[PDB]
Amino acid sequence: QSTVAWSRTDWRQDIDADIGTDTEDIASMVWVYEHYIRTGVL
Amino acid sequence: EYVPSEQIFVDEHATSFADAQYFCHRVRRSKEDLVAMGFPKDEIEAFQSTVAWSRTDWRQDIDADIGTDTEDIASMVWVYEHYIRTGVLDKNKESKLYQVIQAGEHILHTEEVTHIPFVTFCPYPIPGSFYGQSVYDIT
Amino acid sequence: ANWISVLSPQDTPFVSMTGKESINQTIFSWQTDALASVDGNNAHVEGSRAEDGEMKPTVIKSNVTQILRKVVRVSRGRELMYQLEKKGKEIKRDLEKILLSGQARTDVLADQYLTNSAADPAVAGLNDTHAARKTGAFQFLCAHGGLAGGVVDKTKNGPADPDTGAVTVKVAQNASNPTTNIGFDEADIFDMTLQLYTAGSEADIIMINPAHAKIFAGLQENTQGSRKRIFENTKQFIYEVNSITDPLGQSYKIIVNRWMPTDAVYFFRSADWTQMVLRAPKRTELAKEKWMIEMEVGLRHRNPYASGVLFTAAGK
Amino acid sequence: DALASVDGNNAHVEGSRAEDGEMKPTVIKSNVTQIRKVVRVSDTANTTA
Amino acid sequence: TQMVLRAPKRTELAKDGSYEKWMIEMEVGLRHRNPYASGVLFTAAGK
Amino acid sequence: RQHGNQPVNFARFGSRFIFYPSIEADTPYYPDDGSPLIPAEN
Amino acid sequence: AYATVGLMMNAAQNRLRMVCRNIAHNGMVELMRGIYNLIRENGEV
Amino acid sequence: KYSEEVLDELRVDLQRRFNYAQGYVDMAVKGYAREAWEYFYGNLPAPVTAGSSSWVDRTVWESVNGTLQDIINVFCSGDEAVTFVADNQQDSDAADVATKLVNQILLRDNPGYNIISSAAQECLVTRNSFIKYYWDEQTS
Amino acid sequence: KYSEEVLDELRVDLQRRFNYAQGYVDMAVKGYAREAWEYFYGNLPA
Repeated sequence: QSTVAWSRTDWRQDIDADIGTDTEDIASMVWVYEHYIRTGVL
Repeated sequence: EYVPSEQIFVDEHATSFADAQYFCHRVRRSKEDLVAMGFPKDEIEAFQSTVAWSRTDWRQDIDADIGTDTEDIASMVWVYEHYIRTGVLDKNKESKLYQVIQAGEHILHTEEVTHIPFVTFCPYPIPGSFYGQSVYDIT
Repeated sequence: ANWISVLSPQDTPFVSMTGKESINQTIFSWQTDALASVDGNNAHVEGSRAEDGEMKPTVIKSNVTQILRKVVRVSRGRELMYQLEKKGKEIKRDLEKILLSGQARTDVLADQYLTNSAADPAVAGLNDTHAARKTGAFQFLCAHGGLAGGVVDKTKNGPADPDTGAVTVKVAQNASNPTTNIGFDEADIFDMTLQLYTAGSEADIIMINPAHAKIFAGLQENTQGSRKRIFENTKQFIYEVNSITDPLGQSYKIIVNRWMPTDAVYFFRSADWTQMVLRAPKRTELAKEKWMIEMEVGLRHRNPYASGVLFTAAGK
Repeated sequence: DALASVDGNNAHVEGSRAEDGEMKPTVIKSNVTQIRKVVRVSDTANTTA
Repeated sequence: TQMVLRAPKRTELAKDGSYEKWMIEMEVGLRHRNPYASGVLFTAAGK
Repeated sequence: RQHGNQPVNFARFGSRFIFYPSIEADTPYYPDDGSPLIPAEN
Repeated sequence: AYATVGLMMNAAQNRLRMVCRNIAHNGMVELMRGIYNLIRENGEV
Repeated sequence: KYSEEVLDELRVDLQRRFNYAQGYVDMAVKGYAREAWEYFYGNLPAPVTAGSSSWVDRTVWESVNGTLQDIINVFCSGDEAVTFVADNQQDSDAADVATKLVNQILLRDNPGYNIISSAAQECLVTRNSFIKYYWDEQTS
Repeated sequence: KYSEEVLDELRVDLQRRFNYAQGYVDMAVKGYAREAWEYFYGNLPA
C-alpha cells in the first residue's frame, strides 16, 4: 500500500524496483522502521 | 550548456539530485579528450534517445554522418558519464559518491565528488517524485 | 483499483556481475592460448643450435552477436508504456536465459570470418539470402569437449590444456549413491576447485539453480556422524550455505539464479566474462503503427580454461 | 497480470519484418463484504438509581 | 490488506418505550495481490 | 473487434450466431440412464 | 507593485506566477549556488 | 543494562501496535488518497465503451493549482521565510540572530521552496502532509 | 592501486543499473515526450 499509493500518485515510478544499486554495496538503501511511543516499557 | 532529456538516464527510486543513487548522461565528445586520458595507441574506438530527438523536429537525424571522417581525431563519439553513490570499496566504508567517465568497454576517468553539477526545471512539480508535470498531459 | 500486480522475477545477477563493453563490429575476437610447457629437463652442453624456437604463437578466437526483436503490436490507461516495459523485462529475462545456455555459434563462416574476397558474393541484388546469427553461449566457451549439433554435450569431459594438465569440464560422478540420485557428490566441486587452481583461474563465484541448493544445504550435515549442527539456546534454524573454502585455500561465494538449466552448474568470475554490445535497446518502427525493440549483443570470455562447468547426471 | 514464458531461440535475421508478438489480457479479481449482535436485556430499570 | 467499508458505527434500530435496542454496521472485505504468492500446505493422504 | 462491465452482442451470419466477446458454452450431461441432465457451468 | 490598477489577481496570472516561482526556487537559484560552490572550490583567478 | 527480554517484549508490543495502526490508517486515508491522486490526472473514470469517447474533465487539478499559487504567493513570496520578534530589549539581540540562522538553514542550506511546494500540493489531495527535521551527523 | 577486477565489477554493476534505469525512464517519460513533441507541431493526428 505504501508503494501502491506512491506509484499511483504518478504512473512513472516504482519504488519496489532496482535502480541499479548492488545489494552488497554499503550505500544500498534499506527500509528501516522509526517509531515514537509513549509507554511505560519499564 | 543546456542538456536535453533524451540523453539522460536515472533510477526510479530517486526523487531529487540529493537522494539520487545513480545518474547517467550520455555525451558526444571528440576523440581528443578521450586520447587525453586513455588508449593513446588506439584511436579507432568507434561505437530511443535518437528517436525522441529526431522527432522533436523532422529535420535532424543524430545517427547520420555530417561529413566527419571516422579516423579524424575531432570525430565525435558517444561516451557514458555516470554519478553513482555506492560502496564500490568494502561496503563497510561510507556510501561515497563517485563520478565515472567511460567509453565502449573502457573506463577513462574516475573521481570523487559531493555534488551533481546538473540542475533540473520542474514546472508544476509532483511531490515525492523526480519528474513534474507537463503542458501536454494537461492539454 | 488504480494499480496492477506483476510478479516480475528479475534476479539477473550474471548481467550485473559481468559488466559490459562496447564494440564497433558484429564479430569481435581475442587471442590467448597458453604459456609454453615446462619440458622437464633443460640441460645443455655449451651450445644452442636451436630450431627457430618452439614459440607456437597464440590462437585467434572469435564470437558472433545475435538479434532480439520482441515486437510490440497495438491495435491501465496508456497501455503502450506498460507493454513496452513488460517486453523490456521479458527481453532482459530472455538474455539472462540465453547467455547461460549451451548454444554454440553457428554461421556460414567458421574460421575464415574475413573472406573479404568472397564474403557471400550472392547477397547483393536479391538481399534475401539472410542467414540467422547465433552467438556463443556460456557452456560453449568454457573449454567444452563437444556439442550435440548446436548444444554442448552434457556427457563428455573437456580436454586438457598443454600448460598444465587440467580438465576444467568434467562429467560429475556421484559416488555416494548407486547412480539413482541426480546430485553433486560431496567431493565433486572440490575436484573443480583443484582443477581451477592447477589452471589458475582465481574464480570465486558459483551460480546454482534452486533445484540444487538442497544439496549444499544438507552438505553441512551427514549420516556417518562426523558433521552435525548445534543450538545452544538459540531461537534460530538457519539452513543455508553461502561460502566454501577448498583445502587449497580458494574461497567461493554461492549465488542462486532461477534462469539456469537444472542439469548444470557454473563457476563464474567477474572479470573473466564480459558482455559485448553493438546496438542498444531502441524503441522504433519498421520502414515506410507498430513499435519494436532491437538489441544486438554478444558474449566474450577471456580464457576458456578459467571458468568451469559441471554437468549433473548418471554415467551410462 | 503475469509475464510470458522466456524464449531461448531469439535468432532473428537482419533486415526482416516485425513478426506479431504475444500479448495477453490482465486478469482481474473481485470480492464482497460481510455483515450484527443482540443486546437482549431487561431495560425496565436504569431510569432510577 | 483488510478492506473496510464502515467502522462499527454505534447506532440504534428503534424504540418501543423502555425496550431499547442497538445495532452495529461492521462491513469489511479481503483482497490478495497475487493468488500465487502466498503458500499453504495441509495434511492429507491419510489411510 | 477493431475498436474494442462487459455487455454482450450477437448477430446472424446466415446460419451461425456470432458473439463478439468470444463467450464459451457447454452442453449438459447427455446420459439417458434415467438420470438428470445435470446442467453445465458457463 | 501596481495595486492602483494592476492588481494582477487573475486565476491565470497566479497559476503562471506559481510555476515561475517553482522554476526560480528549483532552478536558477540552485544553479547559482552550484556555480558559487564550484568557483569557490577550485582555481586561482 | 537493557535486558534482551525487555527488547523482545517491546518488539512484540510495537509490532502489534504497527499492525493496528496500519489496519486503521489504510482504510482511513490511503483508500481515498489513491483515488484522489487518480482523479488528479483524470485516470480513474475509465472508458466504459469505445463509442462513448469519455473525455475527462480535469477539475480537481485546476482547484489544486488555484490554491497552490496563492499559497506560494503567501509564504514563499518574500525573499525570507519568517522573522522572530521579541517583547523586550533584553532579548532583542537574539531575535535577529535566530532569524538569520533559521533562514540560512531553511533556504541557503535546504530547498525550502521545494519542501513547501511538496508539502502543499500533496496535502490537498492526501488530506495531510508532513515535514520533518533531524540532526545530520555525516562524517567522511 | 585500483585493481582491474574492481573495475570489471564496477562495469557490470553500472551496466545493469543503466539497463534498469533505461527500462524505467523510457516508459516513464519518453513515451509521453515523443507524442507531446508530435502534438507540438500537430503531426500526431493522422
